[PDB]
Amino acid sequence: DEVAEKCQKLFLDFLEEFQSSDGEIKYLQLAEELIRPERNTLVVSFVDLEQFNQQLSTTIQEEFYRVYPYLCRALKTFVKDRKEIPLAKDFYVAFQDLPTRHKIRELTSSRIGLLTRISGQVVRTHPVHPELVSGTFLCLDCQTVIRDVEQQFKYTQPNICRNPVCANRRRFLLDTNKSRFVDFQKVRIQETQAELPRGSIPRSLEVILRAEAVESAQAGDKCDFTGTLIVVSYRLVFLACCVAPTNPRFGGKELRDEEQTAESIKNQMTVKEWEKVFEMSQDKNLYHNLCTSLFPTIHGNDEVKRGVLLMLFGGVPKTTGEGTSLRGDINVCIVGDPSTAKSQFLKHVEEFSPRAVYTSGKASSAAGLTAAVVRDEESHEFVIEAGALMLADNGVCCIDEFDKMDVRDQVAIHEAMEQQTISITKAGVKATLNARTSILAAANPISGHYDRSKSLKQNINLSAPIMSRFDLFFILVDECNEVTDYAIARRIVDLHSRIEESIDRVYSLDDIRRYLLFARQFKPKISKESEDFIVEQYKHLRQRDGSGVTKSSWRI
Amino acid sequence: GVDQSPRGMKIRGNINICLMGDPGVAKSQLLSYIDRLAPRSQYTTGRGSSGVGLTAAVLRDSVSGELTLEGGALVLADQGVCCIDEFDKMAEADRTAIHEVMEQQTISIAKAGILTTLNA
Amino acid sequence: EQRLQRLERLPELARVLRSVFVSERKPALSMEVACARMVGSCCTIMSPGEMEKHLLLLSELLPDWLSLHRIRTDTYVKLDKAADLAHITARLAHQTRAEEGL
Amino acid sequence: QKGLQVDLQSDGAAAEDIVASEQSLGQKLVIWGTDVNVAACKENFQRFLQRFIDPLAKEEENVGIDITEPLYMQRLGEINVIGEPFLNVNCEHIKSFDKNLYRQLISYPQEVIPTFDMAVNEIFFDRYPDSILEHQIQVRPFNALKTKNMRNLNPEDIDQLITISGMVIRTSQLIPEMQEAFFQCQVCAHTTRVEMDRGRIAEPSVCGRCHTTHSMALIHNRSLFSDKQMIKLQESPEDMPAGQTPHTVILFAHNDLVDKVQPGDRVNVTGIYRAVPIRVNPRVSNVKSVYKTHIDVIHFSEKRVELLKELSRKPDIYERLASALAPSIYEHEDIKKGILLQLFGGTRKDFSHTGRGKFRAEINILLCGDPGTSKSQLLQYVYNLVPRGQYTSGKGSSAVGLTAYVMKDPETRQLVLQTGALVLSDNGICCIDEFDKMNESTRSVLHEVMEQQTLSIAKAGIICQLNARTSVLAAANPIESQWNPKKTTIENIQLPHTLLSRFDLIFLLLDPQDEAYDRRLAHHLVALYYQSEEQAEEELLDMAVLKDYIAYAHSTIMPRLSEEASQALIEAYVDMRKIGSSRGMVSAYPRQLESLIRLAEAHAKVRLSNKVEAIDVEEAKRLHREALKQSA
Repeated sequence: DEVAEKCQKLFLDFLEEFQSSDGEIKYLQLAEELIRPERNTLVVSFVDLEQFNQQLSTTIQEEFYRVYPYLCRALKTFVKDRKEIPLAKDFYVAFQDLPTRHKIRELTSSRIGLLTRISGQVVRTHPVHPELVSGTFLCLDCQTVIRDVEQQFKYTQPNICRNPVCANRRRFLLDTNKSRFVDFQKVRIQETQAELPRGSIPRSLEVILRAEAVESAQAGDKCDFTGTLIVVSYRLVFLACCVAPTNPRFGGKELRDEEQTAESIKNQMTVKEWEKVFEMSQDKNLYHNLCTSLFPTIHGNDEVKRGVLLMLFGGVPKTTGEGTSLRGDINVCIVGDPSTAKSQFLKHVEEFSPRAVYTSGKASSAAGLTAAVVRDEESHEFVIEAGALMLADNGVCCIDEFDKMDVRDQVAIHEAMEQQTISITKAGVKATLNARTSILAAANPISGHYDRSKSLKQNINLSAPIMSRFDLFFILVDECNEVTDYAIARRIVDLHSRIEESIDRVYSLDDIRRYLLFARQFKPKISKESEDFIVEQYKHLRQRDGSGVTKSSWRI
Repeated sequence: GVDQSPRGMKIRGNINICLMGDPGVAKSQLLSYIDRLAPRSQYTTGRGSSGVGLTAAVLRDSVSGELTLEGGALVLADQGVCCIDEFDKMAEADRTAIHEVMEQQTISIAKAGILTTLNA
Repeated sequence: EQRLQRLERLPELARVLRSVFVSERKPALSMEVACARMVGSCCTIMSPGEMEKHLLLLSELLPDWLSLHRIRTDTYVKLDKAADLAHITARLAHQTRAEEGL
Repeated sequence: QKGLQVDLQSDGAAAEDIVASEQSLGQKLVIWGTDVNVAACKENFQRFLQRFIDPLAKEEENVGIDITEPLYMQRLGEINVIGEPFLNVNCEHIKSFDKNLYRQLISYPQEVIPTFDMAVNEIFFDRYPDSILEHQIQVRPFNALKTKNMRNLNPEDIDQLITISGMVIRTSQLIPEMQEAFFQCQVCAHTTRVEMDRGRIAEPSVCGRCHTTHSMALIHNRSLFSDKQMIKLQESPEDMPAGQTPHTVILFAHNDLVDKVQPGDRVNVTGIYRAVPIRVNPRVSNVKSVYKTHIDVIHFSEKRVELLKELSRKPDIYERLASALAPSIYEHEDIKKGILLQLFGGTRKDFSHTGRGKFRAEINILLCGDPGTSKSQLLQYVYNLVPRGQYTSGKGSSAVGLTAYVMKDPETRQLVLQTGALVLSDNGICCIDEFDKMNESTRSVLHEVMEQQTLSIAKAGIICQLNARTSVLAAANPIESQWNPKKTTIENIQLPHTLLSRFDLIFLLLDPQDEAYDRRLAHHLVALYYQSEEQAEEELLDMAVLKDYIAYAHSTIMPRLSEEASQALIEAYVDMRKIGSSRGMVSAYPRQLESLIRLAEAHAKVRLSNKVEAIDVEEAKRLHREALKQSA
């Protein structure tokens, strides 16, 4: 058709007319790498193509499956003018940088041929498998070799041979050294728990990438694949191209993976995120004003508001001398409430921080949240399935009611608060991963309330090896005075009578999430006047631990 | 007694009687006579078969694709005499279903799926 | 002060809102269904409570680029997607300079 | 279906005499197989779009459409602006215009509905011929005047418009159905649209310019597909018979109708009851003797509200309605007094701006006594009257089987979820007995259903968090089914402290040994034992008013707290804390404070008043005061 040919001649001039930063084109440096036959990078920016033409780029994303062979012959002709290339290796369009994102639940029947982008995250990982693209068959009737055999989505066989007398209406023969294959991966994606406000219908979608899109594809990648949905009996498969592991949903573009200077980050961030974190960081009550502005329904108890804010940040995963990362995250848990008022502490964090889960005691068995293993039904092979602790990486997992549970589940999670890693080798299948997820436990008393007659170790079910690996341990303060119920009752009246009017925060929730990425930028150091202050405070808690003679209650 | 169901609700009915005795004091004479006396009364005892085949027998019918639940002594003895010996020997699950089929005589079946009420 | 950050997104949302109405293939739409359709399409990490604010402080300044009205259910939003961005950017830049010059 | 038209004239003869005038030789053309002619049905529908005036149309619902002017004449400028070319036409408007056209649409909607799609296009081109959309304007008739069931499906209603309302349990995935075929030649470039109507597969062997057999390969990546969503639906619980399980009919949805009806709602399904022979082998054309019954989905009065408002001003409505739930027991009115306020609950409020979105205002009543003495009528009477009631067994059902569990399913190749009983009765009332001897594993899963209102089940690699909430009642029983004065009420109840604290009120069936107690109880059941039905409908109101009294205040009157009536909740909370004597210094949790607010919202809802005064606040603490003296 003449419509597809018009979209290729004008696209060839885009790589020479539209400049980049200076008077050079970003595709000029990419042409020097394509000469070496092991790397085929063809990144095309969509936000820059609309500046030169808009009506031309409309038919590209609307009908992409038909212009698929036209993009391979146009880019190969343009690079031929730069430098002569051999005629024995093809390429692949790597169209990325799409500002428009589509939801998995937003799909109909005409989604094929649309060059869009799908979000989500991948859980299951499959090995590479080749694919017959450019092959060569041989007729077993007249002994003639037929070259240039392209396989689309079915078994494309030559119905008419070279001899116009008879043909082979059965099978052929796969060539050996005259057949080019392209390997791919048949990964299994999964809907993210931070984008499902209503309805709980989990499903997946077939995603197939290209040859150079391997390596960076392991169990625990929250990337968003980009490509075009292809329809197969009759199934669905999303043909991807490149990957880009970023933050869940939207968010920033830098956390604990890429490090740069301070002059290159200012050119990418907005101007509204500069003076907001500049004049407010010089105050003296910055650590206290962020406690009331986030929990307006909680009156009093300043010991639980200053620990939840530090839970998101905390320590950093350092590296020892031999190259082994130890700890680097704070853990806390409360006890002294029969699930009557501590439930709101886990709900405010689940809605705020998207990297958080929520489960009860009986809802989590032995595995499920760590790493589940089960033989596949359509492959018959022992695979490894990620849990809830692997999806909430660099975050915090919530868990309530620590009583209605057995003992086999606590043993399988002992390597989470001390090593922050998962090492499960079951059935000769190695699956050693890592996750920096803090455990936000919530212990519950035996008889519901704290008994004053019994000891402090007889009201809880936690033993010594469990509390030794755990970090901070708080207990809810219980006061039986006439002023406690008189002050908490006034906050309940103002909340149920004045709907959406009792909140009097000084900083909205839009700026709280912005200050989460600035903490992971400039890593603080240790002053030379603090080594003498830490060695003199540990000896105080050493004598505070041994109240009797040697041991007592909490071991420090 | 009276079986009219007035004021929306349903009053009680059907005479009830219990008897304690060692199975061997000519109890078969008091059971075989009443079995042939009533027109709708089958000879069912506490033993001789399994306890899940006389009050809760499930039949997996794969020819139609349904799930039914029958008994053997309280599903076919409508307006008759229910003959059963050794009232205190079965499990607790067999004695729980008697709480509703004895007062107002309404069979209540609710095992996640089967939602019906048999009249017997 | 609640719309200062919204004025900074005017040169940014001009390119995002232009592509989300072309890839969807649907010509006209409404704002009631927009609370669950384009709420996750536009790259905005801000809370959805202020999503219905940029649809009023932008169309009233340029009635020709976007014309719509209000009713009660399924509105009639018609966006002129057949215009080149070489001249649309110059139209929205007239009111932008007036905000920073107060 | 594309059927041809056969003329009904004398075969072999052109015209037997009859000059000039047309006698018995007019427009006798009609479709072979249907008494509906395209040349006659189109003319009868064009006047329906121009000469139809509905003065009884409202203004709050038909905004933008004039009432005095024809309604369909103003809809010409509405289809080209909404985007989708689908006009919504109600079947009730057709009967009020022409009675002949109304009977032909329901009797055979296979050729009358496609006929209406061509009549609207002719009128639309005569008003706005420049405004174009995707394909063409289609008519989706809905809201019929028939209400039948799956058992009353007569054999004469085949291929007719049948509207049966029900409840959708769960839905299937997405099954693409290839409609028009698409092919591409291996030599030249030529497209061919092969209509695969009536489920037929055929491909042309002759190309455009090549003219070579076996040279046109098939490509199924550029054609138009359609999702086949298998939707199941059974008989509605409001009109289902008692004594048998309802029948489930399979529903189909294509085009834009896919993913429109969410599972778990009550939407009136308007479709065509068709029947297709089941194909056993897709290769050889085989016909099964048993067909598949499928239905292709297409899409209060003022004489009773005024009577409910007059009873709200009467100060005796709260006492008459409380005594209607006691058809046998004369006394013991305080036990069933709190059950009447359970159906109302209160208006649910939202506080997502402060980090606390979900919030339940339902009341959970706790009972205790002998299961059979006075609790035999309070467990089966709130099931037949209330349509939103689901009865289930405690020991007869499993712990995970009652809610939403995970079960294998090799048919869909996906671990799908299954429903239960309490997960379907949302915004209603659940029925469940045996709480004293229930399973140990069942008591643990109830710590977040009626407490957190979010069933979070993350096990076996299944991440699913259900948001089902329903007020659940319980009926406990002591260790000896009798109150023991030698021991306190704490030791009698075997439930832990964390379980009994989640309930609001608490009662206990007491049987005093007083001689004068039988003079007011035994003399009442005997008086109504010999009397038949000559006094039930004379001294007691009917049950038709109670069902209509709660279906009006749950979506019209939203009460809220004020500044004066809310100050009494603080003083009453401090007095009920330093109880002592029985247990000690307890009740220091926001549980009883939250349940006390729910009692005030339920009392003001029965009075039909959004403003809560200090009168209803004094009545909320009175019910809680009687619960303390009952268990002590």
